[PDB]
Amino acid sequence: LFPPQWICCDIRYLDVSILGKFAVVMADPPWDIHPYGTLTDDEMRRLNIPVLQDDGFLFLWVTGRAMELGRECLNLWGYERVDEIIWVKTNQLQRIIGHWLNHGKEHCLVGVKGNPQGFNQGLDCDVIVAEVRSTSHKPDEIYGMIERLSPGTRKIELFGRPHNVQPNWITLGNQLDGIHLLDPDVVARFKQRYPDGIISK
Amino acid sequence: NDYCQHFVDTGHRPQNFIRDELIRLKDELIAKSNTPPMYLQADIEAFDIRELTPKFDVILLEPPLEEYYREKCWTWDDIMKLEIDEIAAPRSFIFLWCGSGEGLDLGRVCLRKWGYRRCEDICWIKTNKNNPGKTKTLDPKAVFQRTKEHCLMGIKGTVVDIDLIITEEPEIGNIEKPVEIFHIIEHFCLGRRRLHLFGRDSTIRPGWLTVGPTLTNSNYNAETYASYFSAPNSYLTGCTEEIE
Ligand SMILES: CC1(C)CCN(Cc2ccc(C(=O)NC[C@]3(O)CCCN(c4cc(NCc5ccccc5)ncn4)C3)cc2)CC1
Repeated sequence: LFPPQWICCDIRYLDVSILGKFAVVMADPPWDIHPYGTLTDDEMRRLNIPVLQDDGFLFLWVTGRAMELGRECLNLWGYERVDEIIWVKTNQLQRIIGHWLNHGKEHCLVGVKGNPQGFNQGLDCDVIVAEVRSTSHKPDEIYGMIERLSPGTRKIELFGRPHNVQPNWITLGNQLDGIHLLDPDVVARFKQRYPDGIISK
Repeated sequence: NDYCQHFVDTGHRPQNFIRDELIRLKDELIAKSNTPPMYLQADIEAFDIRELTPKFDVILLEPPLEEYYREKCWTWDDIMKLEIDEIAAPRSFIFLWCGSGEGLDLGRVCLRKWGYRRCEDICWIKTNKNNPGKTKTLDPKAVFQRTKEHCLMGIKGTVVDIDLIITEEPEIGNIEKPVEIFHIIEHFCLGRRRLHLFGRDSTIRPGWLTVGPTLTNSNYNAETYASYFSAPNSYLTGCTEEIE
């Protein structure tokens, strides 16, 4: 269970019912806002997010018109938006790095489903100040806030890249290197669902 | 390194560690172009908004939300029922202070209801350099300490600064928003008919019509106000020289 796990896959076609239930879901979708790997608005609506959690939180990165489309998806999938994290993007000297204003931040919606119990709400605040890395690399600080919020629990990241794999997390994305599963329950259900190790439409 | 961890360790918000050409000739033009300040005490709930003429190029809307008071507020029920589309010009802009809770969603519902699309999300980030100790009382639904507020910008019709304002968190019971929002708005050069709904004596500003329930005095006259924009000044941006 505990060490990093991941599945190289097309998230549109993976049967996510094999993965079980998660205290936290995080997604950084390739929204159709203006690209290879883009999902249309309908594909995002149809993602089977609802099977992934009974009680917990969803972290959904949004930009441009996905500020509104992500809210639509959040509600369609069964969540209520209860917070919004902004990451203020800095250089190495802590200076700050949409056609009306220059953009100093990225947004991450925070949704809740059910009635999560035993989370450490209010330990962190809703502003991240962290350095920009490569194009579209989210700050690692978010994993720390999520771990302090829900220590030790199972988490799943959608549309992650190899540098996103973390202990306690299962990472899904089509640029990951193969399949690396260690949780025996997930291994069992994966082999039954995918006896030949292939994930097709 | 990790300012989030540092906030957990010390109570200093991450924004406490953010560090900081001639855009002043433009500010001078804005100043020469501005109309006299005009202002009207009005109970907006009981007020027929349509008596405010002419149609506005820019509307700044600052309804007093209950969440601003941790020491008469407007609910999003009340705010949604305002008839803002009846006074907005067919090409115009709106800046709606939404707070940090359900207003981030219901403010977007309002924008769409009045015929706008959101084109920017302006975040007022509050530092706590002078009170690292003072923790926050959390809204029941909140997952994190809320240390910012959002002002949504919307556009209707056909068609510099950063989308961040950073200031120290005001004293408790001070509901005032950073004056920097006016600077951002005026630097867009969107026209000269500018309305600030739920403004106060303390926010009255050249170039703006201020309408609100707590104003102590009024000088608004619809005919006088319209005369500021009659030919040849009808389509000035507020960033150009006055017409001789
Ligand atoms: C700064 C931010 C916080 C971070 C960046 N964000 C935007 C963002 C940009 C890039 C990636 C990224 O690189 N993510 C890895 C990927 O592999 C990339 C490719 C599609 N992607 C898929 C796509 C998929 N099915 C769809 C599909 C469609 C056509 C052909 C094949 C597959 N299934 C699994 N993963 C996932 C992620 C987010 C902004 C804010």
